[PDB]
Amino acid sequence: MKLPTNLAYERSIDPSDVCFFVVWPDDRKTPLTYNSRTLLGQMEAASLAYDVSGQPIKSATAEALAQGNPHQVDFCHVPYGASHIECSFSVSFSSELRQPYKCNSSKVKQTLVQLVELYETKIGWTELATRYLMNICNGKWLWKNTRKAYCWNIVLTPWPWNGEKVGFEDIRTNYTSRQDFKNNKNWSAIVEMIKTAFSSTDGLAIFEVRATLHLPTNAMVRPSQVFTEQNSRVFQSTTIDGERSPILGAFKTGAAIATIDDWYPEATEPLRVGRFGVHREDVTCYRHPSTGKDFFSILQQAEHYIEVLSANKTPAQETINDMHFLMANLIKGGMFQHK
Amino acid sequence: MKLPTNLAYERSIDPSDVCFFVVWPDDRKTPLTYNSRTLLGQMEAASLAYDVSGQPIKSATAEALAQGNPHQVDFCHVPYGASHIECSFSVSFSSELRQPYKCNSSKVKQTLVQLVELYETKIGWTELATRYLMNICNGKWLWKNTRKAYCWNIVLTPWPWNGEKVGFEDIRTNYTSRQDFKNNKNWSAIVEMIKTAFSSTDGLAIFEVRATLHLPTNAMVRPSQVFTEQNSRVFQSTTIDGERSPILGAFKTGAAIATIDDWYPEATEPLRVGRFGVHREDVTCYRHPSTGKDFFSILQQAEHYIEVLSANKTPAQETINDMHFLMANLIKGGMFQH
Amino acid sequence: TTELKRAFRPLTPHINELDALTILVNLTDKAKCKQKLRDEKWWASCINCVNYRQSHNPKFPDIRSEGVIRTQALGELPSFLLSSSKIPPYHWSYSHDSKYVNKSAFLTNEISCLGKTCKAMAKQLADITLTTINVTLAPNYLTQISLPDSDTSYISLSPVASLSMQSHFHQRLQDENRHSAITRFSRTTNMGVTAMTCGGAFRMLKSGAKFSSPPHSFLVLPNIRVCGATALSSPVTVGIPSLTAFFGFVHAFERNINRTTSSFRVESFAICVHQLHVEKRGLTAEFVETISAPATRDDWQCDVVFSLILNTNFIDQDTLVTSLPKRLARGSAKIAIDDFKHINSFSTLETAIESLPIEAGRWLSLYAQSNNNLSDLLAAMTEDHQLMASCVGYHLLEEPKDKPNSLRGYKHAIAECIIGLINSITFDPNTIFWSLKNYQNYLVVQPRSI
DNA sequence: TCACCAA
Repeated sequence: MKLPTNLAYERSIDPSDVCFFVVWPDDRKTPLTYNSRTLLGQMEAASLAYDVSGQPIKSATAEALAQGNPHQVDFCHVPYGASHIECSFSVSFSSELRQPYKCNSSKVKQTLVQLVELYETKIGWTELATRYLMNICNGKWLWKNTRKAYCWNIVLTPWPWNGEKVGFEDIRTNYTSRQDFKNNKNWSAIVEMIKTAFSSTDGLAIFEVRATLHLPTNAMVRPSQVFTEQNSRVFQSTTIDGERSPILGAFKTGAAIATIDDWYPEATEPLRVGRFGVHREDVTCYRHPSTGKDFFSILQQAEHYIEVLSANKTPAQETINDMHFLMANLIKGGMFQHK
Repeated sequence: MKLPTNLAYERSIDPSDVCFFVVWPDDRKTPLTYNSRTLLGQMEAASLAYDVSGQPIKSATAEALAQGNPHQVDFCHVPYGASHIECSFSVSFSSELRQPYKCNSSKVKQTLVQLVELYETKIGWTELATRYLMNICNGKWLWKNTRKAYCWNIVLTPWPWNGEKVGFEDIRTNYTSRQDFKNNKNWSAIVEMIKTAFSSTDGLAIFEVRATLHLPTNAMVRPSQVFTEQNSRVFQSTTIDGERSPILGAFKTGAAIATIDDWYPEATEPLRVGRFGVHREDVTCYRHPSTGKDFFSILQQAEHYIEVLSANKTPAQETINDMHFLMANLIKGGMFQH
Repeated sequence: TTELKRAFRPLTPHINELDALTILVNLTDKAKCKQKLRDEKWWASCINCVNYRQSHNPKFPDIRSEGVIRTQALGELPSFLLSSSKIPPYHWSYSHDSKYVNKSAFLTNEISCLGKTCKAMAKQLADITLTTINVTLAPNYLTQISLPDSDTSYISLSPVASLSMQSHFHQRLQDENRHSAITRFSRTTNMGVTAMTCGGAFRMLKSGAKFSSPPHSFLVLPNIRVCGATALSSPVTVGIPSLTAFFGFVHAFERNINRTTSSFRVESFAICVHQLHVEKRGLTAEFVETISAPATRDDWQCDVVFSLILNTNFIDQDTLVTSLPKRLARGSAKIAIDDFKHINSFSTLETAIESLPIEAGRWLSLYAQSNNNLSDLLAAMTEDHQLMASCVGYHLLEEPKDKPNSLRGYKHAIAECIIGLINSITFDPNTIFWSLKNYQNYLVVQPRSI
């Protein structure tokens, strides 16, 4: 099955920026702030002591190496009399994977709809909607702030929802595994929102997440930081009360909800969902185009999965993990052209 | 009936841009702003891993394809401690559909003008004015903004009018169907403005529309964005006070008022009114000219549509949907040469 | 061999008589050796390229158009105006097919041009046919404008972009990142050779700095807010839209009111601009027959909020609002409903100008300083960073004739734009008011004070 | 109908 010269989806999950507040002991809330400050490190770089060949640069004497290396970073930290920190954003789940946003082949548009329709008939939205929702309900979107902290607590406010706000108190102790989320008072009701969001031709399901970080005394908080082409660490920011405050990128927050991919060969750790799924720690793609298990090698066998999903015999674990990866890209979005 | 080599009308419906504002909870109204901020995504393109024959490329190894891909986009979002967003434009209905803008043939100029006075006599402007006004009063002109929101209100302000500014509160709940717009307190005082407009030698019918969008916390907004030949998502803008503000176009708006066409042979969704009516989800032409139901194969039948409407019998749905589609393109305007 | 290619091509200035013409043979390639090869089909087809050598390119926005122009800017015009007459007329080019854009480099590279050697010359001299207008108006894509001549009877005008003004502006504006505003076009070999060399980018003249308005029988139209107009006021400059567009707005506002009161007749109109905001938006053209969009271009637009003070020969509220015209240079113009209170007339100019609200704008007064060149323009654009140049009138190219297809049954002549500099007064009442002036060879919206 | 063409 060939790929058209125009194909694209929108995404079915829509996050926003995360804003940071300082909650004082009197329960009053002030936006967080930061500052740039210069420093003076050593001159450890190994381009400054050793040449490309390996032998030492002869102009880098003992006295010269220990000279002091001045730089500049942005520095954000919790104030002294503060108590905790509020983080707050909002997600959507909005059925953009039902059909292509753009497609100029008539056969391919009819086939990709039958994948999405035979996936919910035969496999169902229970596995995906659980995997996305855990990353909201813990601090996966509070990336490094969660690490080195006493406790964090998550509070939802879903919109097509009558009463009884949803709470998750003291993660790292209470909500460790999958079953610890299922034992919640109202958990299956929220999973039924995202299942009804994806199953409906207008499913909407707005969440309103709010977190609470108890950091140590005078601790450090790490926001997202900018791309630039002399400051060496420039934070992303907005404006809340006329004072600039650090924020967690909307794109960054969507990159944390969607760390789901662990269906690759010899997989240990959940990667971010993407075409030929990369790993930014060690700079390599798992699911390489020679592996046979990236996206565009599963798209070009999309007729083969229709003879599998339509039969009464249940499909093997190789050929539903190829379908879990296939839907999780159609929720991610992107352009699927060729030539 | 053969077409002239000069035929054109002006447009009958004339929109404006859509400004976006921010309402702080102390009822302070501030115009909306945005920024350009650089991101860094993966390296998915299907050309960077595969060559033209479709065989895997040998330059992009496992390491070269996991590298980093920096790009810049304009990013508009709702401010933090805001309440809602007031989106306001204005329409007009001056009935430019009466006589042509340009025509060389005077025999042909009778035929298109005598269709309209045969149309408002036999069928009348009830049907199309029902359809256009159900794109102002709901959220078609808000485009993507209506989607992924809590609720939105619409408030009209017509010009030849006395009291009670027309309100439409909580769409997606109340105003879902055609009849629910009719069951408003003053719906037939406004359809009788568009009907008065199209049937008068100079009938005017100004509106002044104002929406109110209650979004989630800190949410995206989607304005229209530019078409040129670096920054990959450049928003359209206008200067309100001293701020840059994202707008929605004067042609992005008027395409939303004129999504009417469900008169084609296999119609499951309304389409924007135009010659050989195109769809941009799937790049196809419903009403393709080989099918023979495009707009130029209706002007050639405009003589047969004079003996149809002069018969005392009510004509069928097969041959008044051609009459409705003929009217909606003369309302849309544009050159008709061949 | 790239610097020899650009030196003969019409967007570089010009330039021991044997190296040249044996290079001029070798610019049909896509040397002295293939200079010897004499195809009889190469000699007879190279004569076709001078036959479509063109003075003013009719294909400049729209490459679908159809016509040949080898004529000169007709007449003469005063010091403060500027057309393709005042610049020496020799940068011409090829406006035909993309098949022959390299085979036109043998006889159209031009200080003058090269327009059995004797056998070729006899045919060429008879058909050289300089000063040629070959346009038929019906099956092509041309602009058309009705403008009144004398007391009554309009004249139809089809402006055509001159080539000697384009390559003039493209060369002088290289060093200026501030007064230059690039528009790019696509399918550029179908345009012509004078668009191949620049690559499609044309390097227009922008109105310098930004717009900032300081505080500042006469019927007052307040807050005429145009949403999406055009900034391409000429084929040469971008900025505030042309002043035949503000004139055609008022003479549509007059001519509507002459349905009831047949002697209305605005004499002059005062323009007060707030808030330009020029920007490159987009233009999705409509699908045209194999059914796909037409060629992709680039379009500048502006969002004017101006106010207008007329000057009438001598009326309800609801007669005015329904007889407002609804387009000011392709853009929808509107008054808000709450501003309808301010359409009342007066008798003295000092009260009519204190009458309108939102006071913080500049009245348009022409900068009547002798000029002839773009450096004459740019020198005055720095002493006043708020001075904005645009199109002020149309400089003709032939006398208006009877054609079989014309705009609304009038006499049709081909015109070219005229670029003037435009002041801004704080507030000479006559100077502020503009009117339509007819010159036996042009038509320029001047103030009364000239 | 298709072979033509650039920065």
